Amino acid sequence: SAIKPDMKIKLRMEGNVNGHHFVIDGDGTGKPFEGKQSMDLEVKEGGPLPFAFDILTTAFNRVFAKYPDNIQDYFKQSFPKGYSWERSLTFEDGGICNARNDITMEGDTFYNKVRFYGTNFPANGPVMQKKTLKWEPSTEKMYVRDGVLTGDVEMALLLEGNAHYRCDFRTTYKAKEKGVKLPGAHFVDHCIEILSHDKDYNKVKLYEHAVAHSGL
Repeated sequence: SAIKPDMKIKLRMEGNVNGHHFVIDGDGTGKPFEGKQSMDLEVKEGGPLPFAFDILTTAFNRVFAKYPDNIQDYFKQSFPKGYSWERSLTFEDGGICNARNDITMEGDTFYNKVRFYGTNFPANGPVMQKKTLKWEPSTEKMYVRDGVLTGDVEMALLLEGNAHYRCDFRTTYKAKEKGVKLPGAHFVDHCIEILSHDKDYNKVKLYEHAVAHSGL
């Protein structure tokens, strides 16, 4: 009821990957109940980025996920006050990232304050050499670990040369308001796509479709 069927999205990301500093702005719309969102991104500082845009893209809100009536929707119940998440990304060649987002809502707009820090990417690796093509579609497993709603996902970045480059996501999610009830364990299928880009990925349009389910 706080959440409307059509919502706007405003975003700023600040960050640092292998010592390279950057600022990216986002402006988007989505449909919370249909699990669908898209966003226009614009690098404001630090471009052209010297690393694969793709590592960033899952950091640019689990409110945009279609929940059936039989799974508690922790994210939609967190509003208007909102919620935050923190995520670790562990890549198979030793690259590591920590991201966080603090999400708030004013009227019909979600505001997102995002931080992204990456380190230990090898200079000869697919991320620093810009050899990535896309994330494969994924299934996040949602469960409770020590009172905290936790999502794990085994992700795969398709590289040039038909190889995959693997990484493990762990995200913890916390409602701002005390006493929003935790859900039971469940799944969310995701698909994320770059729809269009310019030469150095200074402008990117992004799309995500997500659906919650009980595994059947």
